[PDB]
Amino acid sequence: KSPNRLVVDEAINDDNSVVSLHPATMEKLQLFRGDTILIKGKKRKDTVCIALADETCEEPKIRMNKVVRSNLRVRLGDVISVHQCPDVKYGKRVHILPVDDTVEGVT
Amino acid sequence: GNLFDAYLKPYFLEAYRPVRKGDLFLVRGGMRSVEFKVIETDPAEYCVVAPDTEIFCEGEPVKREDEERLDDVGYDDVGGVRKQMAQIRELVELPLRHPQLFKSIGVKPPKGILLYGPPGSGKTLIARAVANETGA
Ligand SMILES: Nc1ncnc2c1ncn2[C@@H]1O[C@H](COP(=O)(O)OP(=O)(O)O)[C@@H](O)[C@H]1O
Repeated sequence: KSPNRLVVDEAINDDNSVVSLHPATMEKLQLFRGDTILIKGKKRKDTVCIALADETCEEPKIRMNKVVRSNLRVRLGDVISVHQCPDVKYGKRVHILPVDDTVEGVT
Repeated sequence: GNLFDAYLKPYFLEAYRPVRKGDLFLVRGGMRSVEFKVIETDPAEYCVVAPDTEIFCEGEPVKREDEERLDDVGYDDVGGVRKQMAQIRELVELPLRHPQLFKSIGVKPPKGILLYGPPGSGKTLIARAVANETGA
């Protein structure tokens, strides 16, 4: 069990791009506060998040919210891998579209 | 009988009531209500009734069109329930007068209303008045 392998946990803050870790957890992987961290999930899915240091959390556990877990196709208490990648750069154009199942009645 | 002197003479007495061709009005008397439909008038479509104005009334009664009855229950046919009438109106104005809005906002409107009281207090009357006056 490599140190970059953790167990997901429910977060107190409901931000969709914030992941809370204990400082001791980040020290083992050279992770710093406010950096950009990649997380691999199941069924070939992965996500990108930012990190915040919370002392209430414990080393084996990593805190996320419901949307990130749904993107990663994982459930609470499952095991995920956390990596770091500095290639995440500022983008010029991002194309986003809404879902038909939720935008009914609003134009 | 002579419906003229029975109903129309007091109705147009001293009142310069505007009259449009094709409309209907209600006259209350003789322990009943009578609907009169205007057929024709000299000044094109609209006119003002005057003491010198001739009032023709000879002819068979007309047949009712798709227009609704004017003797049906309304908000003026219910009395003594002003607070409850206001509550019901504010509860049913949004789902009925503006229905499609609830497809947009996504908030669930009220569905079930229970009226209770002594028998003969007018629950069915209130229900019919609310249904009729909102076009439901
Ligand atoms: N508040 C009211 N104002 C006017 N008429 C009323 C009122 N309450 C009852 N009535 C009269 O009572 C009659 C029958 O009452 P109904 O509404 O059938 O009783 P219930 O409410 O027990 O069903 C109606 O024709 C109506 O004219």
